[PDB]
Amino acid sequence: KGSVVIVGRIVLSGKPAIIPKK
Amino acid sequence: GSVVIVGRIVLSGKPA
Amino acid sequence: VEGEVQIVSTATQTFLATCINGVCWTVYHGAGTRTIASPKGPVIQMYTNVDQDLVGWPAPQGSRSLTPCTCGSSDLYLVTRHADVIPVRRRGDSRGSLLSPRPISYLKGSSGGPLLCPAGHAVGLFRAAVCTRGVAKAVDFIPVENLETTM
Amino acid sequence: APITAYAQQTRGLLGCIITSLTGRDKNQVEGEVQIVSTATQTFLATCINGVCWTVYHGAGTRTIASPKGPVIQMYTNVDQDLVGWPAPQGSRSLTPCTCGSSDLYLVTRHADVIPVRRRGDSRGSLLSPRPISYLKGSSGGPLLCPAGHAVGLFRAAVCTRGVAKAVDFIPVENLETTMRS
Ligand SMILES: *[C@@](=O)([C]([C][C][C])[N]C(=O)[C]([C][C]([C])[C])[N]C(=O)[C]([N]C(=O)O[C][C]([C])[C])[C]1[C][C][C][C][C]1)C(=O)[N][C]C(=O)[N][C](C([N])=O)C1=[C][C]=[C][C]=[C]1
Ligand SMILES: [Zn+2]
Ligand SMILES: [Zn+2]
Repeated sequence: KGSVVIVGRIVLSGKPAIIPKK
Repeated sequence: GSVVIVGRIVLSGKPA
Repeated sequence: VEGEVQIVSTATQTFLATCINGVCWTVYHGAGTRTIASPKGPVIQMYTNVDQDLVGWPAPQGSRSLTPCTCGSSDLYLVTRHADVIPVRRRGDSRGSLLSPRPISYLKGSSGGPLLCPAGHAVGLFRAAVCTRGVAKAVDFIPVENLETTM
Repeated sequence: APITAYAQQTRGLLGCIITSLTGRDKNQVEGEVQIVSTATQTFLATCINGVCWTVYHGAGTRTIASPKGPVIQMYTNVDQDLVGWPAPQGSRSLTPCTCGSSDLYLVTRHADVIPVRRRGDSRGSLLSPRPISYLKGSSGGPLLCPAGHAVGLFRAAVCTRGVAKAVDFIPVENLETTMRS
């Protein structure tokens, strides 16, 4: 069969952050 | 006078 | 990226606003009856509640709403205007004790911010710091219920 | 600090299909949980102690596409309904729950953390019921204790009239038993 593919991720280690302006 | 948004905070820290 | 907490300011001060249930809530003692700015002109508050020290405008752009708490936890976390997280033990309906008291300056400018539960869901809105001799040891807050009610 | 999560899609349908066949994935990895797919379904995989675990009912006995080509499962336990591959270089691992917490938090593929009240070593009730559709695609996802440690992996939903009120999970202990066997 075909391989299992990572199509995205979920990050739990992120901390509240001020969104940088761009 | 209005309240103005001067910045934002993303709680999960999503950089995206 | 969309933020749940808006760092806002009037001519007088600077504080925070938190989007919960599609409404951008903040403290009446910061906003008053002020209208919120938008690229299409000022937008009037959808809710004004002087008694609860609560006001609300429709959620702005570049924002995302927070989910109200449903696990009834007492281990709260306050997020400051500098993105600092402060553990707070819920001492009551609308009161909580910092697990580590901080100088009042540390909490200054965070009214309107959220008090998150262990799941990052909204428990309440930081109303005012309760301090002794310039050191904040506790905080006052607007339980999400009030918001859910005001809506 | 509170448990907060965010999701990022790393590849589309067509890129996924080519990668599935070639078995060679050159994309950079980040995160504790990986959104995973096969030609038939999409679910989650959680890295715990250097191993990328997921549900056997999802991964079957498939290899995982990595930069070096396909990677054979390290652990496979049809009974435990678990499969594990070496955690991808780049991922961050969760650690098993030490304190036996009663209040758990399920992280969905949408990066929402929903609280569940533990009602057994393998079950917990959603404090706030959600449609069964909301939970689709989250099998293999972690159930975290307040400290953010892995208590289990989402396996099945106790659905009724299309609404899920409880969830069945593979407690983090079955992992050790699976590695031991
Ligand atoms: C998971 O594997 C899912 C989570 C959906 C709830 N789990 C299951 O499908 C399991 C598999 C069996 C082998 C345990 N079944 C169930 O959870 C079923 N309940 C059940 O067996 O209950 C028993 C209890 C008493 C222990 C439910 C019953 C109601 C209907 C749904 C099954 C998972 O997420 N799989 C990936 C997936 O569903 N992908 C979908 C897809 N087509 O790729 C999908 C992804 C994203 C959005 C929609 C659909
Ligand atoms: Zn909660
Ligand atoms: Zn724990």
